[PDB]
Amino acid sequence: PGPYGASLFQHFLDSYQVMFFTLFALLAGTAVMIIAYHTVC
Amino acid sequence: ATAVSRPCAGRSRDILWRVLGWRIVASIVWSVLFLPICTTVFIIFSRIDLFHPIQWLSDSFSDLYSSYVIFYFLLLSVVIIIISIFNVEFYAVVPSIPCSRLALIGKIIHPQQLMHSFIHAAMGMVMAWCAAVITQGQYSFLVVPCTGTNSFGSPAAQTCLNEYHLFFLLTGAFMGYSYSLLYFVNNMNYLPFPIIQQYKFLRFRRSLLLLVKHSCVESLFLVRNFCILYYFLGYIPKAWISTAMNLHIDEQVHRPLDTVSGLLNLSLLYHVWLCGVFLLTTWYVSWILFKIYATEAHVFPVQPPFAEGSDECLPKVLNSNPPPIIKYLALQDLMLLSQYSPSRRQEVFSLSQPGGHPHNWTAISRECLNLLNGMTQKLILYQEAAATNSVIYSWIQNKREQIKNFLSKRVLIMYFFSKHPEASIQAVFSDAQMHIWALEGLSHLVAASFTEDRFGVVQTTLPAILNTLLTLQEAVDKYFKLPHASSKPPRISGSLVDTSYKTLRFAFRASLKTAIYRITTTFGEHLNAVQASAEHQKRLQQFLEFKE
Amino acid sequence: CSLGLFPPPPPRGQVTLYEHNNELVTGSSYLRSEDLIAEFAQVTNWSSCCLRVFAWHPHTNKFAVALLDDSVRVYNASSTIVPSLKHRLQRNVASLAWKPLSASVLAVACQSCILIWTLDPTSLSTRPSSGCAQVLSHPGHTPVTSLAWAPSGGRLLSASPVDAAIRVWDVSTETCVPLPWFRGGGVTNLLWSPDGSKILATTPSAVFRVWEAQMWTCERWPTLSGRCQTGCWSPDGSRLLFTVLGEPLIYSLSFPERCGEGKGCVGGAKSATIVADLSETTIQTPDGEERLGGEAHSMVWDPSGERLAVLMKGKPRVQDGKPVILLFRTRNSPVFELLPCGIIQGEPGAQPQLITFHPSFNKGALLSVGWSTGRIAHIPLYF
Repeated sequence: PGPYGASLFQHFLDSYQVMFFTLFALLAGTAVMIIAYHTVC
Repeated sequence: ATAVSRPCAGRSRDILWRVLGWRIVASIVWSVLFLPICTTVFIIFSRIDLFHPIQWLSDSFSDLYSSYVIFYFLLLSVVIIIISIFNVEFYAVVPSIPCSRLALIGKIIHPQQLMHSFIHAAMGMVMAWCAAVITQGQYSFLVVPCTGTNSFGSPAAQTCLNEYHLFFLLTGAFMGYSYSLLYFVNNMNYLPFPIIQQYKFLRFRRSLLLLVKHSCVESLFLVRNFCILYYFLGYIPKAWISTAMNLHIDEQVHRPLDTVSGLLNLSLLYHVWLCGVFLLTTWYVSWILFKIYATEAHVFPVQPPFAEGSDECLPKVLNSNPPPIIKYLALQDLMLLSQYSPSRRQEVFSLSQPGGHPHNWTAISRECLNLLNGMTQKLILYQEAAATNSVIYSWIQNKREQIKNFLSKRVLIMYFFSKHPEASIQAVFSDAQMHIWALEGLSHLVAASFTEDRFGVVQTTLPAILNTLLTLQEAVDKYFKLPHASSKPPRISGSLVDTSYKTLRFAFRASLKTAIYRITTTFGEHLNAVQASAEHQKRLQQFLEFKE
Repeated sequence: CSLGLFPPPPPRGQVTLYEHNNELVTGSSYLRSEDLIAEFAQVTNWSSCCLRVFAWHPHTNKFAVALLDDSVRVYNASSTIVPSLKHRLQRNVASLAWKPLSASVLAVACQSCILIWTLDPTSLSTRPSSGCAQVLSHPGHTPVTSLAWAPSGGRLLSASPVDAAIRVWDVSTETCVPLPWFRGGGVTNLLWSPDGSKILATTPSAVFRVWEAQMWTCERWPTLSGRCQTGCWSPDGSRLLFTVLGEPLIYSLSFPERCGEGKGCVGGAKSATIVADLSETTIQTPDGEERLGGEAHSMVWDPSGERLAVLMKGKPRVQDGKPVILLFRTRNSPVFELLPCGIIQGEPGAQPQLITFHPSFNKGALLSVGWSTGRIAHIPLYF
């Protein structure tokens, strides 16, 4: 046990549902901020 | 069930995403792209030796490429993405000014602003955790093995609470809470558009030096205030966490931070201040980038290049009553096109086939006149409100008002309910920037039509324009005679937060006189043929003769 | 054009009264902060002249005059009452600028601040109160040498040779927006184009910078031998005249109109042009050889674009180093022309200290001349 090495890869498994939820929220975001597009730009 | 009947609440968001939001995504990407520059600088400042400067640099780079720093960097990037999303939920185009001290308290106690304060406190605790790990050493871990039990008797290696790591985490939570409180108190959620548009890199390179100076001073005040808070309350988290985890306390190796001679530890105070500088600087970089991208101009076509794009078009955008950031961007473009592009003025004066009607002008002028008359009535209703000085629901109202009229009679509570005159005056003009651009837009188009309007289209509405401008100038010059309606608010020069909204009422009175003077200087004596009221003609002569 | 194409100066003791039929009719009468203001003032001897600045109001027969005592006086053709402006911060006045689209607002450049005076246009008291004087200042922007309002009345600019950033002021919101560039010197003079789309900014160095009022972009002009001393825009904003200290040359630089979308670039032609020479010539007069030529210290164009007045300063081998006023006739279309008209001359022993045109004179043009005698003359040019 360090302070370190170990926060990388455990949290990547602990938080995987939040990582996918935030990825899908950013993809919905960016889609849901492109649709407001080809009739005001 | 029940996917039917709300299409307008798509299209309106489906006009906002177009525009404002590749601008959001670019702001988020740049906020993450500055994070390596903040973490490199944080590691270089936390590793300072003054005696071995070559090893200080060596070992700062040795940590930088370590797999453990590449993690906390990915975790910190998620924190900066979420803080950038919270700037996109909580923004305001009109400043939410509290007209009384009870309205300021009622703003802070609002459940969405409380939610923002809890989420920023959690993100401040996570960012301080990453930082306390990034600094290594005594700041490492919340739990540490007891460095004293040479007493042969059991081999369970005993666990102490790391009070320094607890002080780091709790400072991070207090800094995140304090940032959220300051965000709604200073109106940092306000988007003041710049009086001068400028390339993004110059606008940022100028603000960054002011920001790093502000973060350094604000971190020093937050650490000083937290040091006082911990001296009165630090025992409560300390005793709650030791009991909740059955952790011991090392009364032999470490002086407790409840004591003035532990809490004055200069190495702790330096690394905790530096953590607060990294926190405030990365969070304010996200806010400044968002504020730059969300107050960059936009250009709206006046005539549609293709029929399907025509929701796009400036005259339809204005009339649609769109989200206030779009209605502000459209009026900012109207104020830019009317000064700086003759071809886009000829798009406004053009007659739309087949029917020969000036639909572009008669949309733009009509909504500018709606806004100006809306401000005239908003001023009249405030002058009147300055000259005048089932049974359960009406029972609740009568009890609420009997309670007001008992609470107001108590000096200590009158001191909270009192309507600050300056704040109520600033609340009337809180949206006046929209009305300045409608006015500057229209009065430039009325100045240009004297050489560009081959159809006389603008001279058909000139009498109605002059009537609404003169009756608005009357409402402004009846209003500016009121007590405190003429006094200028005291300003601090070089603040990172802007205060333009406080003086904006003098800008509206100044722009209205220049807008009337512009029209009297382009039409001159031809205005003597204009049908208007005898008091309005008598004022129009005073703007020809230069008497105002 | 060249000085060898001018008609002779008027015979010694006559004064030029007016222009008529294109002829000039004559008759018998009508550093520290302070040395740094004297290096960059529009007045040929600012440190000894009684008169430090003159400025017409952009629409009315009203004018402002800065004096050696740091008074500003205001005169009006419809008032015998002359207001005397004196604030506690009013010291070493360098520039005056009236606000366009306003009867009542004057900006004043001082050693320590800018003063915006408000003057009640019907009730012109002899000494208005120190409350009628809004103070603007910024740490390091001192002394202020030049002031320039935008034609639309909503923005003011200020210059300081110490400060590597033009200061834009909104006088109504009381905001200050520096425009910092990356080395070169500070700012000496500032001139808007009449459209309000462009701004010339000069420096103490052999570089000037032109700016765009839409996107606040900057276009650099570094192939000069000396400093840009003075310049003037054409009435359409399509041409900029300028002169270089050490060169007897009037340059002209063109800017074609934005028949195209999508970029803030200031948009000048890749080269300037030489249009008039001011080299050291002789002219024959009834009084002998007169010698003419030197350096153009000030240039002012009429609102109509038909008359350019040039305040030349002789070298100390030519008329003892006296200043002289040249009058050119100008054309802006289809070609840019400078034709000679003649030489403007005053009281025997007076030297021209300042020149400027009237902005709203309904009978050709009207040239205000400030003389070393402390007299102001107003010379009409009838066309």
